[PDB]
Amino acid sequence: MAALAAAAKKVWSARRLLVLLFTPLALLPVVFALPPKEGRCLFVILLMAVYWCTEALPLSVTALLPIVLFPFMGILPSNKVCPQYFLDTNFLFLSGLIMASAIEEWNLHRRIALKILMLVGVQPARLILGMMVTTSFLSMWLSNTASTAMMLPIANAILKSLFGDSRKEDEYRRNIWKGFLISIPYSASIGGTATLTGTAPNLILLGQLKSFFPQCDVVNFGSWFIFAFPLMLLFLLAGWLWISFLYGGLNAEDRARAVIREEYQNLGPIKFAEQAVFILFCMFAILLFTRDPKFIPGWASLFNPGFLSDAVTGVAIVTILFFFPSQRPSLKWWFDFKAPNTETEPLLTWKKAQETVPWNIILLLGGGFAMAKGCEESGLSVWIGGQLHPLENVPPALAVLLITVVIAFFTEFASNTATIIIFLPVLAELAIRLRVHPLYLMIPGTVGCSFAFMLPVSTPPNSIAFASGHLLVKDMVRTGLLMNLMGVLLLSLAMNTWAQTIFQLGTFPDWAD
Amino acid sequence: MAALAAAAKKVWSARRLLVLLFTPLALLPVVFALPPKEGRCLFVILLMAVYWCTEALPLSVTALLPIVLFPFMGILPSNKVCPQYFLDTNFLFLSGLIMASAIEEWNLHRRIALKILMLVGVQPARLILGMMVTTSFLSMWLSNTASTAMMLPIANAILKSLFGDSRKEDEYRRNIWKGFLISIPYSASIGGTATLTGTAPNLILLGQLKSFFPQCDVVNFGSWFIFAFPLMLLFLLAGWLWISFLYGGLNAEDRARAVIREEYQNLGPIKFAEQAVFILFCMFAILLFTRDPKFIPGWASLFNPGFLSDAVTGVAIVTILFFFPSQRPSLKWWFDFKAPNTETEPLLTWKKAQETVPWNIILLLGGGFAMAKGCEESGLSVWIGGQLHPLENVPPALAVLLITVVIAFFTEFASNTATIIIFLPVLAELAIRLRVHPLYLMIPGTVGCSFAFMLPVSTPPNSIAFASGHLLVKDMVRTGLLMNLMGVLLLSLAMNTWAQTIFQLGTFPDWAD
Ligand SMILES: CC(C)CCC[C@@H](C)[C@H]1CC[C@H]2[C@@H]3CC=C4C[C@@H](O)CC[C@]4(C)[C@H]3CC[C@]12C
Ligand SMILES: CC(C)CCC[C@@H](C)[C@H]1CC[C@H]2[C@@H]3CC=C4C[C@@H](O)CC[C@]4(C)[C@H]3CC[C@]12C
Ligand SMILES: CC(C)CCC[C@@H](C)[C@H]1CC[C@H]2[C@@H]3CC=C4C[C@@H](O)CC[C@]4(C)[C@H]3CC[C@]12C
Ligand SMILES: CC(C)CCC[C@@H](C)[C@H]1CC[C@H]2[C@@H]3CC=C4C[C@@H](O)CC[C@]4(C)[C@H]3CC[C@]12C
Ligand SMILES: CC(C)CCC[C@@H](C)[C@H]1CC[C@H]2[C@@H]3CC=C4C[C@@H](O)CC[C@]4(C)[C@H]3CC[C@]12C
Ligand SMILES: CC(C)CCC[C@@H](C)[C@H]1CC[C@H]2[C@@H]3CC=C4C[C@@H](O)CC[C@]4(C)[C@H]3CC[C@]12C
Ligand SMILES: CC(C)CCC[C@@H](C)[C@H]1CC[C@H]2[C@@H]3CC=C4C[C@@H](O)CC[C@]4(C)[C@H]3CC[C@]12C
Ligand SMILES: CC(C)CCC[C@@H](C)[C@H]1CC[C@H]2[C@@H]3CC=C4C[C@@H](O)CC[C@]4(C)[C@H]3CC[C@]12C
Ligand SMILES: CCCCCCCCCCCCCC
Ligand SMILES: CCCCCCCCCCCCCC
Ligand SMILES: CCCCCCCCCCCCCC
Ligand SMILES: CCCCCCCCCCCCCC
Ligand SMILES: CCCCCCCCCCCCCC
Ligand SMILES: CCCCCCCCCCCCCC
Ligand SMILES: O=C(O)CCC(=O)C(=O)O
Ligand SMILES: O=C(O)CCC(=O)C(=O)O
Ligand code: NA
Ligand code: NA
Repeated sequence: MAALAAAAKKVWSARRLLVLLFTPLALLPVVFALPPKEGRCLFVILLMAVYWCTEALPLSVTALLPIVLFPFMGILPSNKVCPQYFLDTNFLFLSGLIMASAIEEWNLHRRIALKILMLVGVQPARLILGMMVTTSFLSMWLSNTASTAMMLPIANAILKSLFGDSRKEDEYRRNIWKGFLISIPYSASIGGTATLTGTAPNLILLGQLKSFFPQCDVVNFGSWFIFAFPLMLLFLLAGWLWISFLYGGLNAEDRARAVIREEYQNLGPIKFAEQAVFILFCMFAILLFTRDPKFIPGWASLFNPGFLSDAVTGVAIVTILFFFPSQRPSLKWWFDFKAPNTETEPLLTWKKAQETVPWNIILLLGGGFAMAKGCEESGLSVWIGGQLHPLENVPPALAVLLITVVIAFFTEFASNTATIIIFLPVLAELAIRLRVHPLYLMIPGTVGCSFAFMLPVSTPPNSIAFASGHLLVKDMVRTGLLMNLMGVLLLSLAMNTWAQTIFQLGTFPDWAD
Repeated sequence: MAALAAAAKKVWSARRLLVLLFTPLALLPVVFALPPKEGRCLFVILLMAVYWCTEALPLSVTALLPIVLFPFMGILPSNKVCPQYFLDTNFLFLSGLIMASAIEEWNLHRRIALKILMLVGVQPARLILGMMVTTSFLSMWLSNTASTAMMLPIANAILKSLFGDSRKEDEYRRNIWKGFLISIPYSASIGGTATLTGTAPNLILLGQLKSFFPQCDVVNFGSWFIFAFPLMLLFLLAGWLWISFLYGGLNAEDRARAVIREEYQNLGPIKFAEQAVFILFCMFAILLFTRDPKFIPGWASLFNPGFLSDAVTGVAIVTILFFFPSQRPSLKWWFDFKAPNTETEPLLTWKKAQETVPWNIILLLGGGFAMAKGCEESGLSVWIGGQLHPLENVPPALAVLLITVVIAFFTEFASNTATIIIFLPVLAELAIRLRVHPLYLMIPGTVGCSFAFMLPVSTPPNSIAFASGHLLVKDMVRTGLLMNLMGVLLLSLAMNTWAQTIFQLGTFPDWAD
């Protein structure tokens, strides 16, 4: 029956067009079953979810679907849905991306990575720790994909230098290779959750909060950092121990140290541009953290309340990158008339920034925000909350555990951003129905959607690591089961112990009722 | 006194930083003179105008200044100013840019250009006409910069083929060269005004109308086209006659025909992707035109009023480019099990679109819209209208003439988009003060800001043409004086004769009072 296999291959080869054409027909009964506006909004949301999961269209292109569907269906006029795509959360994201582009332009990230690798050591467990701490720190500010793609060649070079009764020794070599190659994407995913700009789903949560709960303002850069950074550190430590036990065995060292010092020296001396970019990045982080950390007064109290935000601070800081000189200025240049008068190069030109900023992710976040606005305005949120009646008796902690497990095992097959975009309105409505703080369910879902460790399709970093060829699918699956379990447990601990104090989750807020 | 010249050169070399640092100090008295909110808004507007004119910052970076300045100054909170950057006008612009990227990806624009050049002829006056008609048609959908940059090499090749008592013949050769090289940017600038998506200032007018006059909806793709296309044709004819008289003398022909047929044949046969892109472009134009042309009922009357717009149609049409196959589909492929199962290439991937869309111009338009919103909300518009009291006795036609002349002679030194962004609120307030329709002053300013012909700095197409080296500054100045005069006269004629019927300019609208 080779004809069946041939037909299956033909169907799989044209899977994108088939899914694209047949998803609206399959979702058509949703419109008929539900009330008109809510049914049409749910149809749009489900269509976009299926398109994102199956990759029938580019993620940015699928994110543009509200623009078409909401006005034709009467859910939302164009002049309303279109500006949801540049809410201030997207400007915070854009400022973070511009700062990351400036950092990568001058190889500051590589210098920091190599310095940390020098500091931690060369011993095998110490080396997996070094790699994990480097990737998690660089994923806090750069994207997970960029951090993984930059750190993988360094790991490959170090492993080649290290490895440049035979069955035993070869087994240990291969296990060390697999451990090094699997510790990078996991640490990138873990570290992306520590900051709002670290990964897109955090900004999805921030932007969709404005639509579902416009009066909520307790989630900002400082509060999210003080909540997630200890959780990120605990999860990174647990993952490092798990990987070192599983794979790491918990003159080669000299060779690895030599290759690390080669790659650090190849960067040359620290340029003035690198120092300026680092100082601007430190100012960026400090001013984002200290604007309104909610436990001590911030510098936003010196201005009009309700006017400033993290986006304004980010844009103001990244504006300096476009005019600050990349060469060391000197007052003698004015006095010396014989010096050349070539115009100085700024720290970042707009050409490089534009060619390095992922505008697709910006449009994806905008599509998520517009879908949240359409769900709120069409009344689909009220209908969803009405449908969540049988779950109103679930204990809140058990509810957190179940939603975290469901989102973690659903993000293993789809993009984290799309997963959180689809699942966040459900979490908000469930929290409203459960007489509990909306953040108490929304934050764990946002954090857990980034807990994608089992499959190459789960996150782009996983695919980049799998492209190396030293990792099997079974290896990532068996590591990711326990990674997901530890992440779920630690997320529940964080949500029940110190998120309560940070976000005032103990009482139902006035803006949620 | 060579020290003075040396110091002047030092100052000019560091002009960007000097302007950037000293403009706020020079504009500081504006805050003190005016009332607080209006003074701060005017300070922001003047700072952005100076930065745009002097190029102290990249245009997109300067467009981000409202994000910083309005919240710190209390003019507008971040959650309000940031979404002004993705009003639906920017999505119409983005759809136009994506369609232009799809057109340029498959060399459809080059095929159309070469076909038109074949059709018009090879005779010198006929050849300047051909060039002008090609560049003006391609500037209607592509950007002026892109059209000029694509059409200049073709003109260079044709001139080289043509030229590949000696003083007389050399004079005629040089004049023909100058005429061909000057007819391209002028025609690109003229043709950019025919459509809303042809050039950014039209979209600036459309977006700022939403802020100044939210209830105005008579300006759309169809109405703007039926207003500007006859005006564009008349101005193109006048410019062609002027250039042919000034420079064109109003076996070389065989050689030029041979090189044109070489460059047409080098494109190969018409691909299926080219045909699909052309059909999608025709659908794009027709559906934009027929949505609500205001003289015959459109297809928007079949849906909810006030929900659809040109942006929705544009996004819906350009969405097809991202999944429609670039190769001819066949039903035999399913039946033939031995055919390869390689996935088909879409007409446009998001990678190419992202690397070809000018996101800087999108951010510039957004900055213009945000500045318009800040001017309206801060009360600066009311103050400006109060300051325009002595001009209330000027006849409306004379007012149109004066504003067109002022804007035309001001855009000769700065970007058209920045010029229209700065001048449009003044035009709206002057129209309000003058008891006349706001469009009667706003449209001529928007059209005339694109009438930049005298200097290389006026428009990027002028700079690209000047980079060839065959054009002198005096040549462009002497051509552009009469080009500007004819443009002003034709714009006044259009505003006083047939714009009145198209836009109902004869009476003060209810949404303006
Ligand atoms: C697109 C894929 C992956 C998901 C499944 C989509 C389709 C098959 C699903 C989604 C929602 C479903 C509908 C949900 C509710 C009802 C109401 C009742 O009359 C039972 C059938 C009916 C009408 C379902 C029919 C099947 C349905 C339309
Ligand atoms: C500018 C940064 C990067 C480096 C300089 C030092 C930092 C730590 C300084 C600069 C400005 C300072 C703020 C200025 C004003 C206030 C308001 C006051 O009621 C509480 C302290 C607070 C909020 C300060 C905190 C510390 C602060 C943020
Ligand atoms: C702050 C106010 C008062 C004065 C500003 C002076 C600025 C414009 C001056 C001071 C020092 C100068 C720099 C000194 C040296 C060089 C190296 C050479 O390649 C020329 C450009 C460059 C990079 C100069 C650019 C202009 C510069 C930055
Ligand atoms: C990696 C593992 C071992 C660490 C996390 C352990 C988990 C299962 C533990 C640690 C902290 C615990 C929570 C601490 C406090 C409360 C509040 C109480 O009123 C109900 C139980 C609840 C909600 C606990 C649920 C279980 C919990 C989340
Ligand atoms: C930046 C360059 C190109 C344009 C000129 C900017 C400066 C020099 C201009 C712009 C607006 C001007 C002010 C406009 C109005 C007044 C009120 C009155 O008291 C006269 C002086 C004063 C206070 C002017 C001082 C000079 C001023 C601040
Ligand atoms: C789809 C396009 C590109 C090609 C097909 C032909 C075009 C010209 C057709 C397709 C749909 C048509 C529209 C369908 C419905 C209406 C409403 C009616 O009250 C007036 C005519 C009007 C507004 C039609 C005008 C012509 C139209 C736009
Ligand atoms: C409309 C519904 C019912 C059926 C859709 C069938 C689609 C998916 C089929 C029909 C024709 C097919 C194409 C036929 C031939 C080729 C050339 C070869 O390189 C394989 C891919 C490609 C480009 C196929 C892609 C898939 C395709 C477009
Ligand atoms: C290239 C040149 C020759 C063509 C344009 C000529 C200009 C100067 C002419 C042609 C049409 C004319 C307008 C036609 C109608 C009116 C309405 C009338 O109540 C006042 C004069 C006014 C407003 C005219 C002003 C001058 C005008 C704009
Ligand atoms: C090709 C991707 C978009 C498909 C949109 C289909 C919309 C169908 C709507 C059906 C329900 C409303 C009928 C009036
Ligand atoms: C009740 C008013 C709206 C009726 C039509 C709703 C469905 C419109 C679907 C349009 C699809 C357009 C795809 C490009
Ligand atoms: C030895 C290093 C000397 C130079 C240190 C300062 C580098 C540039 C810092 C720029 C900071 C800008 C803040 C707005
Ligand atoms: C570097 C570009 C931005 C400069 C902004 C300067 C703002 C100054 C405001 C002064 C008036 C208000 C004082 C309270
Ligand atoms: C009256 C309330 C506001 C007072 C301050 C206004 C000026 C603020 C200027 C901030 C400049 C920031 C540059 C990054
Ligand atoms: C000889 C040419 C045969 C093919 C003509 C059609 C090309 C593709 C047209 C696609 C139109 C899509 C409309 C949504
Ligand atoms: O945004 C990132 O850091 C990349 C990872 C991500 O969000 C995804 O998997 O979609
Ligand atoms: O948008 C264009 O077509 C380019 C020309 C323009 O707008 C400008 O000169 O700024
Ligand atoms: Na990251
Ligand atoms: Na154009």
